[PDB]
Amino acid sequence: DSVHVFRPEFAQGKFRIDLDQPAKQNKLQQQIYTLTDDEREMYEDEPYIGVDHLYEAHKGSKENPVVVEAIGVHGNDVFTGCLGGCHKDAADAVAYYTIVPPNTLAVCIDCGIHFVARINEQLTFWPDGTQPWEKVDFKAVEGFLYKHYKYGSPLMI
Amino acid sequence: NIEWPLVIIYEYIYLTNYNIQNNLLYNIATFIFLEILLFIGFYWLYINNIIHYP
Amino acid sequence: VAKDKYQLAKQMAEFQYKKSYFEKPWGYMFAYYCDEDRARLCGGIGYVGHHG
Amino acid sequence: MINNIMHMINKYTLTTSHKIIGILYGYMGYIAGILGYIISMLIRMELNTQGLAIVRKVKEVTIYNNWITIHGLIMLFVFIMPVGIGFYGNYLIPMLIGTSELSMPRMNGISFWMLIVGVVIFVISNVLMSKPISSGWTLYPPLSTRDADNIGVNIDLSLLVVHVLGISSTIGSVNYITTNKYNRHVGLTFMNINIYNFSIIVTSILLIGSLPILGVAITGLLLDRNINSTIYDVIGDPVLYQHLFWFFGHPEVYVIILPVFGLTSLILTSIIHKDIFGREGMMYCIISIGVVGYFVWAHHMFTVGLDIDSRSYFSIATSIISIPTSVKMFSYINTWASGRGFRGNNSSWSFFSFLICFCFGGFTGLLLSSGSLDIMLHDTYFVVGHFHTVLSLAATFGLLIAHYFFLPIIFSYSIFESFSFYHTFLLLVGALLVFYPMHLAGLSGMARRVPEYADIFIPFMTVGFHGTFLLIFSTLTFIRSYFQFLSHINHSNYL
Amino acid sequence: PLVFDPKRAFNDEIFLCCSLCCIIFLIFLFNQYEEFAHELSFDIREQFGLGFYMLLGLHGSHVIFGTIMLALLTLWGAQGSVGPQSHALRFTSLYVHL
Amino acid sequence: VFPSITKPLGLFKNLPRQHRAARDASIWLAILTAGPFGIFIAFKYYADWYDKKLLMEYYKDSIVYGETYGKGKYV
Amino acid sequence: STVLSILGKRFQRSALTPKMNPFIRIRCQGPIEEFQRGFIGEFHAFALPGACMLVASCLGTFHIIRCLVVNPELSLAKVIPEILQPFTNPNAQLKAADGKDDDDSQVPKQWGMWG
Amino acid sequence: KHPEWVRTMRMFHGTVWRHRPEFRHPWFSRGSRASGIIMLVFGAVAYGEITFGKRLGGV
Amino acid sequence: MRYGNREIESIILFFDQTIILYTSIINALIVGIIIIIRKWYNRKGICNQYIYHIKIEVIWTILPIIFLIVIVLHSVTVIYNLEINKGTNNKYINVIGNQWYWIYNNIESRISSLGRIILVDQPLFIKANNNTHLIISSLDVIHSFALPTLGIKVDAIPGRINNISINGLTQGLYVGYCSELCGSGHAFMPINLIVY
Amino acid sequence: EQKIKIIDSEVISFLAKEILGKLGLETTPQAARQYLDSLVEGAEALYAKIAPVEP
Ligand code: HEA
Ligand code: HEA
Ligand SMILES: CCCCCCCCCCCCCCCCCC(=O)OC[C@H](COP(=O)(O)OCCN)OC(=O)CCCCCCCCCCCCCCCCC
Ligand SMILES: CCCCCCCC/C=C\CCCCCCCC(=O)OC[C@H](O)COP(=O)(O)OC[C@H](N)C(=O)O
Ligand SMILES: [Cu+2]
Ligand SMILES: [Cu+2]
Ligand SMILES: [Cu+2]
Ligand SMILES: [Mg+2]
Ligand SMILES: [Zn+2]
Repeated sequence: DSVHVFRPEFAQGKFRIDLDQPAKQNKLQQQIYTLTDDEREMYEDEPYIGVDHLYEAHKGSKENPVVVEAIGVHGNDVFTGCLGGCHKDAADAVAYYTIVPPNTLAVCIDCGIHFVARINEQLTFWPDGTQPWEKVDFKAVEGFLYKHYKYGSPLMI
Repeated sequence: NIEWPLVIIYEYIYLTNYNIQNNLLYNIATFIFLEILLFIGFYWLYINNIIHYP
Repeated sequence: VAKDKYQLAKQMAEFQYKKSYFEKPWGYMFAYYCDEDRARLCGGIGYVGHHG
Repeated sequence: MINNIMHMINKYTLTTSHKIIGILYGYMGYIAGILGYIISMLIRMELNTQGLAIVRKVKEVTIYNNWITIHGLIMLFVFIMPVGIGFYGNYLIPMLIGTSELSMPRMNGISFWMLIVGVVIFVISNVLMSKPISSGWTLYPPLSTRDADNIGVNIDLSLLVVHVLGISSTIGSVNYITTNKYNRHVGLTFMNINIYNFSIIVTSILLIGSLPILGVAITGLLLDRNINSTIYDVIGDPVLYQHLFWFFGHPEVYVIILPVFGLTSLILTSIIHKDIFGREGMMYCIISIGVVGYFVWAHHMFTVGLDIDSRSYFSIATSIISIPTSVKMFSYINTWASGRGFRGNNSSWSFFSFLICFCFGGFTGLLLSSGSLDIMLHDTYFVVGHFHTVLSLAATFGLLIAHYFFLPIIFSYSIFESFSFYHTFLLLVGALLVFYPMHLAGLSGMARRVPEYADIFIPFMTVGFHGTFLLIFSTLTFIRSYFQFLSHINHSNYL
Repeated sequence: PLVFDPKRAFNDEIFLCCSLCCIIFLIFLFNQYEEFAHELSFDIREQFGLGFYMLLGLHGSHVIFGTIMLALLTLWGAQGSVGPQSHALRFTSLYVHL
Repeated sequence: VFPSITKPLGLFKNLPRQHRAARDASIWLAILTAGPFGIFIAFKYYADWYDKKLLMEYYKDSIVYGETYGKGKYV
Repeated sequence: STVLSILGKRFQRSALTPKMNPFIRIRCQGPIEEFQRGFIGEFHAFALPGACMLVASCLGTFHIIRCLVVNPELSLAKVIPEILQPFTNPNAQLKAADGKDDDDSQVPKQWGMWG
Repeated sequence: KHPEWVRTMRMFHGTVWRHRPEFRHPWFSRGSRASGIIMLVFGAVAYGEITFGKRLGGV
Repeated sequence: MRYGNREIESIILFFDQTIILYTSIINALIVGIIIIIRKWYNRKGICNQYIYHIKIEVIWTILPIIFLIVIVLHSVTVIYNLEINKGTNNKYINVIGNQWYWIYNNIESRISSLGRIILVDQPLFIKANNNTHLIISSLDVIHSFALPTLGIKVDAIPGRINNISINGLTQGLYVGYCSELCGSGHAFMPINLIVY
Repeated sequence: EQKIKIIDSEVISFLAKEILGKLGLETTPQAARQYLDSLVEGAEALYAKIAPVEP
């Protein structure tokens, strides 16, 4: 009988930010794949599920827009885009990019889709080992947020 | 060349994640490939007059 | 989507109002925007009139 | 102020930013191109005149040989790769895949300053030292090693320059591959990246595989010169040297050309307002040309005494590599149709000239592929005509498309279209008058790398004289146009 | 305070392995140097001699670089800075195997 | 175009459609390569056969090559 | 003036409802799978360029093997460890026709054609 | 009390934060810039000596 | 007008065949490009959707393949035709390439002052209609015995004895060159062959 | 041509038959189409009586 202690990973900073919240960071850096030629052929002949599409309001209506979220600085214009061909008359060869003000209703008049690109700033505790291990309250966070709004904070580069 | 280990240490402590690690490992692989090609070239140099028996 | 004919008449009246009061304004604003972009790129600054 | 001067120097010497390194690469590439053009003008003036008008001695033809060798090396390694790959590769590659910097940021600066040390050694050796290297850009032994006129340390410094240039290119290639593989924004698959990025990737794969062999060959030359070994002497195999060099050599030319294809495709998408016709086909043809280029190197050695079956094989392989280039040319021709390309654009007309001249050069080089027919065309002016109507009339015009496209984007001032039209048209006509006759001079039997020719070849060189004057006019127009680009008005009054 | 601990350093597996590998590499280098000087009759100025010596000299240079890497990894393992998933360890392992 | 050879032959029926299509692509790549090799090998062997025929019909009555080239033993 | 026609008003060219193409998730994708999705899966553009690549590679390999098999000068006698050497005859070309140079058609001539 | 733990926290809590790890060591940076200047001077001198044929040792 | 050889005649006819094919392709592309450009500059025939056509792409990649196999077959046959005369000779001539002059059977050929660059003081004599073997090599650097009018270009490399077969049918003097950079006097190192 | 997958078609058919029974119409799929087409028919007359809006 013996006791074993696995050697922990001591790295801080970007690594500890990644390991604190792996769902969000993975979402940020997880590659997703598009359909090949045979897969496009197999998808274009799949059926709709129910007759709802004949009655409901599609995703991308003036009342049900496509809301998307980027990270950055408050007020900075957001980079978004299509993969092409949201409409029959729109190009589909390659992805088409867009620069749009944040938190505003934009309309793509190529496809006709209304979208809400918006920014959420990734404000996180200074990762130097002083991060809190138990539930924290709104006071210290209130001070830090006030300082960030009034003056700004450094970038993790 | 002592600057490489110092910056390496201080960047691993602060700037590292799986994307960076994958980049570094792929670069290591390419460097190993280049060394293999160098050895292949030198073996070509050596065996040019030995395979030709006469 | 309108289902019976009364809903069709209601949506037709709404469409007529919207056309007179919300769609033609949009059309004319967009036409002006296109012409203004042409004017901005005209005068040797950009490639307006080279094709199209 | 000392602080301001040090800030500027540190800004341009400690940098690891892809945009800054890209503009540095572009500037160095343009300067090297101008130097090579000056040397080429000296060569042409030597050829255009009878009775050794410039060197005035048969004992002093080593000056002419130095000219040809340094012209070849400068124009190949220091002009077209720093501009085609270094300039737009660093500036654009991270931008098109939506990332901040290339992976290994420091290695980029290391690469650029390795290029700079190479240029410095080369210039100091071939300008400020007596009796430079005089053996052509293909430094064939025993001329390079065992020769009376090649004994000084200038030759060794030139060989070490080749080494440092190879090192810089390898570093750049590794960096490009790594950055493109892992640093794409979410939702962008590998084969949906911009076509220029794929061409850069395949060029990088080409450079990685072949440069170490060139390093081995050049070290063999150095050891023959210094350690007095017989690797390539009478008890050696100069043919071994040739095999190694050319195993590097042809991948080098495809490395030069492919990024021009990528840039042309990108700019076309931008200036015709329509996507590439058969983008998948063009990408697959690029990779196919890249891979096939590794199996053909000995088509430059049909007269050294190869085995007859090997000659047959190398002619076959050259035809195989011909195929995908034809596919690409057809794709370009169909891409331009049904577009709205600007009708008064130097980029559009440069694309026309690029396409035509590249098709002509490809056909002429396809004639050379046949082993038998290469008996009559090796080491004549037909080969010079070929690789100048490719390099100096297609690759150059691709870079002119890129130049007249990206200047308004890098500096934010439009382009003087009429001035640029004069430059481009005179460059086209002047070059066609210099290189085209070479073809018919090669068939008639004129040999290359000679300053004095028999009286039978007068008309070809008279047409070359005409072309050289037109080229001088065109390049002066180009440099003056760029100076005028960054200068404010000089006259203004009231009407 | 940060104080070097020889007890922990010697109770660590990475430190022992890298030191042993560095020692064996030095032994190999010394042995190979002993056969280049006082064993062979042909020099680098011959036909086979030159190619053979170029090959073995390149291999010896790579062995010297690998010895430097193993010494560096021994230094880092003594300090306890090398973890199981260390890319330094991966690089040294791959290089030595090559 | 390139229709899927495995569908009218019933091969790789246990695989998902994507991987079955990958096998079809591999088969077509194999076919396209064998064409030119077949053409050139056929031409080479025809050339060897014709050379044997010529050596038979020219050195039939020779006294030096009447038994080697004439008979085709070591053409 | 039929229900479908009304329900078809949002599915005509003029007022077609937009639809965004989707992604998919792949649990593990190495380079091989990338190829299987990048180059394979586009076998109308990749067909003949890939065929050219394969033909070049196969021709090079075949040339090398054929040379190592039939060329008289080449020999894996000093290239391969002694355990495999007894399968090599490096002087065969010098031993043909008992070494006597007096009768062509007794000395092999390794040419592709027209030997 | 693990040395790696102490080293990490010292990198964060025991030193003045420098944006450049090479600057985290002051004297080494001095030595490195001195080496750069030394290499520049050596290169200039070698170029001068090799071209002019006099090796500067006799003067 | 005579050819002076049959190897060279074969090379010339192969060259003519390739020229015919390439000029036909060039004319076809010229017509296509003329139509495209005439439509483009007048701002007619615009279509943004025309970015693909599967059958056209397959056809235009198939056509170059089938028209290049013929060329490759013809080239390979021409090579082997060049090399089949070996063994049917009765004269051996040794050529040594020295620094800016040739040596034929221990006789030095140097450029003369009677001709500008083309004549030498000692030609190389071979009988008409007589297969000969030239054993070519060099002593110091790489030269290239180049007589392309008889379809011959053999690199004379130090320490590498090349063997070529020569057979002239037209009597007269043929002028060739060194065709390989050998130094200062590379442009003044000609070759003269007398077929008598 | 649109392809639609009718989920829970048994429940859909049961509910449709009951709806058609309540309205006093035949409980057959053709009757459902006829009823839905009768719902939307006659809209032109209602269109014609719409008074125009002010400019
Ligand atoms: C990329 C390579 C490159 C480029 C651009 C050139 C450009 C030119 N070259 Fe040459 N050349 C070679 C590569 C190149 N060359 C090589 C490899 C050899 C063989 C060396 C050997 O034989 O040993 C050779 C040999 C060679 C000879 C050999 C003569 C002899 O062997 O008998 C001659 C003479 O006619 C010649 C002429 C020219 C001329 C007149 C130009 C140009 O003047 C014509 C076009 C001019 C341009 C304007 C291009 C210059 C561009 C700038 C102005 C920079 C600005 C940037 C851009 C425009 C984007 N070149
Ligand atoms: C970037 C520069 C570049 C490019 C793109 C090329 C492209 C090609 N090159 Fe060359 N080459 C050089 C640069 C280049 N080359 C240089 C610098 C030298 C000299 C080195 C030295 O000796 O100093 C050289 C030398 C050289 C030789 C040496 C001749 C001699 O030395 O004896 C040969 C012969 O095999 C050759 C062949 C080819 C071929 C077959 C192509 C092919 O890629 C071309 C294929 C293109 C096409 C064929 C056009 C498309 C055609 C159609 C539109 C359809 C028609 C199709 C059919 C009829 C089937 N090149
Ligand atoms: C990895 C690489 C390995 C190394 C490479 C190995 C070799 C590669 C490939 C080899 C095959 C190349 C092509 C072979 C065909 C040509 C040889 C042939 O078939 O020769 C037969 C014939 C000989 O006849 P001949 O002696 O002229 O006449 C006697 C009485 N009339 O020949 C002639 O008549 C010769 C005259 C014509 C020459 C031009 C080309 C002819 C090609 C086909 C000839 C036969 C026609 C059949 C095809 C139908 C065409 C419509
Ligand atoms: C499909 C995509 C493009 C294909 C390429 C087409 C482009 C045109 C270019 C080239 C055409 C095709 C390229 C492929 C080249 C085919 C030529 C080839 O290997 O001969 C095979 C060789 O003669 C056969 O010799 P074998 O070993 O049987 O016999 C010898 C000896 N007696 C022996 O002991 O065995
Ligand atoms: Cu080539
Ligand atoms: Cu000569
Ligand atoms: Cu010469
Ligand atoms: Mg040559
Ligand atoms: Zn869209």
